[PDB]
Amino acid sequence: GEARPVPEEYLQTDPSYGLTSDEVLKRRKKYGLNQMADEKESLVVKFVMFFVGPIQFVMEAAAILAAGLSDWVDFGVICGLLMLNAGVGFVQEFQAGSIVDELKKTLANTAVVIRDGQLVEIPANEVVPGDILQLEDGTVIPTDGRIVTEDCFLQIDQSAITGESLAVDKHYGDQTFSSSTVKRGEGFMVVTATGDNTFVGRAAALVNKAAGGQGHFTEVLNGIGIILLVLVIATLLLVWTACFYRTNGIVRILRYTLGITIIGVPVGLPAVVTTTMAVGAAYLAKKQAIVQKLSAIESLAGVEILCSDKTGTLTKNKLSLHEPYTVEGVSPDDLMLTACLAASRKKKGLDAIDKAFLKSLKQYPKAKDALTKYKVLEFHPFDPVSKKVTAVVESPEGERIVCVKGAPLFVLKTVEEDHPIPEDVHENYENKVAELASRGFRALGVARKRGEGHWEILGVMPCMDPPRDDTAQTVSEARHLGLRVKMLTGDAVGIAKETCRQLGLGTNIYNAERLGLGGGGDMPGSELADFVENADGFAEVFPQHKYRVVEILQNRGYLVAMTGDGVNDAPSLKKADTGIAVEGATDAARSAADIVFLAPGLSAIIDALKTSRQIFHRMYSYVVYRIALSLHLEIFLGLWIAILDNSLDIDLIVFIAIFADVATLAIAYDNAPYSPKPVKWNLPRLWGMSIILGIVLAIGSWITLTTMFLPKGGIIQNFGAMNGIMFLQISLTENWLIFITRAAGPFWSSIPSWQLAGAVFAVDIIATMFTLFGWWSENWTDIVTVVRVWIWSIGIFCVLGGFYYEMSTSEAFDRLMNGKP
Amino acid sequence: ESSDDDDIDALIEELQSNH
Repeated sequence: GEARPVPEEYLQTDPSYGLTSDEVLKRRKKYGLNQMADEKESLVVKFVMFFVGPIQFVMEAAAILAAGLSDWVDFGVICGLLMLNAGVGFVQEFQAGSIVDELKKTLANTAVVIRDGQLVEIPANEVVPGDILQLEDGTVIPTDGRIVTEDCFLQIDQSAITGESLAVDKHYGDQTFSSSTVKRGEGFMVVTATGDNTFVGRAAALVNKAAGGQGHFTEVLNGIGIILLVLVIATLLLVWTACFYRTNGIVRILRYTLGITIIGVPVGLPAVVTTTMAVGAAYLAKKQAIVQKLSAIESLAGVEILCSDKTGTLTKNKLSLHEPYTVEGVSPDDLMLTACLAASRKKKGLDAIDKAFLKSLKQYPKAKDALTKYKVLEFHPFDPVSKKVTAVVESPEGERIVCVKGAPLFVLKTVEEDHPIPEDVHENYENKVAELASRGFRALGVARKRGEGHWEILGVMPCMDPPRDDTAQTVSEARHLGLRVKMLTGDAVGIAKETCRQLGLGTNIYNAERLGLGGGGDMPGSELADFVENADGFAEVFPQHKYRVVEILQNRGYLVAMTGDGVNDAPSLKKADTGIAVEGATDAARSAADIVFLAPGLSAIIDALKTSRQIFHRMYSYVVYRIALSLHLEIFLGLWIAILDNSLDIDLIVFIAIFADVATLAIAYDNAPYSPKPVKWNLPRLWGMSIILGIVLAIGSWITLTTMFLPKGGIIQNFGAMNGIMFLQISLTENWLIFITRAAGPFWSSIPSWQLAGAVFAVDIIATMFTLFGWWSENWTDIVTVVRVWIWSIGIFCVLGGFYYEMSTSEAFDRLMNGKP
Repeated sequence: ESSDDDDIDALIEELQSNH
């Protein structure tokens, strides 16, 4: 993070001669190339990484167990499931990264340097510290440096770094940054850093540092998987105690252990969750939002703070004019016209100010129509000393008119030096200039003169970063969704405050450096966290301060999304639970942002929020379903093995797992309603609901089983096989539990989608054929027995519906499970 | 000199096309 400072001994390069080729070679050897390390991981390593997870290790162990026990169907199914999961995830993330590699545009970099006393164009990678680089109009600065031309005035656009869409004026001795564009002026700069040492270089270093960090979704999933593994180990301990106490054979013990491990560990949990997230990602891409990391979709569901860059994300990147102040008797059309005649008329080489004036002319038809009729005679461009552009023009009536556009105070002084202004006009002028400066507007005073007449001052033209047309409707819609919008920016406190006031945001914008985000503030940690939490934004924010604010907000338990465009933001994009790169973001920021917007503006964050909440609803429904599944079958089979030393046939257990997984894969397309409030994993409530549902299912299955021990068959009528019947009843109730967990209230309230209903019905049909034809069962079963099983399963399903309704709507149950009273 | 480099009205229309 600390830039290795190039000693000043190496920077005293004579500008008239530059560096020598031998010196170039030495410095290249000592400091390497001017190219950041572009480490991007490997595809095979990533495909392998998909298998590296807590649940995936337990399934690898289970597959090894199946291979050892010669149950090749078990091993083959487990490996097929694992490869399907990894393939789905890898394919989705490859599709996502293809877009990132697609919108890449930055290339054709060539720096013009003084070497051996001659100007030579070299590739941007060959520049070395101490070099003398030529800065021209439009030159993209490749390396950080310090200007060395004494009588030099540069205007350099640093929006890519500090967010400022406004060309910073740079003089002799001022620092320049890589990737900044020289909007005006000519000069020479001595290089001071290269590669990773550059400001952009250090930003990319922080990006590649945070790129190895895990996401909140993954930690929640890992916790669920670890608790399920703990429950499985408890059930295996019970089973093994029971089996030992019967002097049971090792082979029988290992077969039961394989059966319990296959079911109690959620094989398809990562797969179905990733598939739901991938379908949601495709929906977003249709909504013009491209998700890089699927986990970010979950994070964007529970995100409660959206930290947005001011410039390029919340605002536009054009120095747009606002309502002009006019002196009495001066029409706004007249002031627009006069400001325009004091502008360059050449299509090439237009300044930002003149460009904004010309663009605002659309709203002033009289000025537009009058501009063409005036013939420009002489034009004196922006002189930094007098700080005013001047234009001597000839009117269609033959009158010569001098127009001036400069600083409000300089133009006021120019007018005063010719004739005295009324005091009232002077005070109103200065008061409005002060208001505009406080509001952060870059005011531009305007004046004219007709023939030999006196100077007429016309007024002031504000010039600020305009809010994007679709931002207020997207900063109010986000707030309607329980989301708190906080601005972060490098612009001055005043400019950020005015932009917030114009966006409707809060005005409590604090200078980030002064509040201590840099670590130098005496404020205690908890007080700093509270200030960060309640502050309405931060101004003069360096990349490290963005990272610090995001880190503090995350440490307070908030899921934080963040938006930005420059590499400077990228550390906060990757650090935030949901890094959002807006249109026009740099390749580094895009590679750091978890979601990349492909259309201009910040309008696609509300559809992203809704779709993320729908995805979370589907994922939560599936997770509750599967935890209930695991607890149900763990309890049932563990007690069955402990009590009667017998368990459901291993093939039927494998098929139960396959059926549950494949039926749930269709949850990804379910029409889950969106939550109105930001949604979090209420894990204690989730686990309580799943435990109760599992106990109810276990009781139902145990009643069904114990009906078959009677000498007449009980549930069996005429004839039937116990293993097949238990398989059928288990499959039916387990499948139908999904219709229960997916509903926000009574299970009939949300009509099931046709994809999920058809999948569940098909699995029920296939289980029914399995039982009827006795596949991997002792014997066929009578059809009336199957009908009885179906009726019993329907009853258990209604019981589960009552239980889930009561538990879900119960605040008291939630309090009880969460420890509260 | 770059003198015959004009017709800004075209530029006027071109610039605010984002409307």
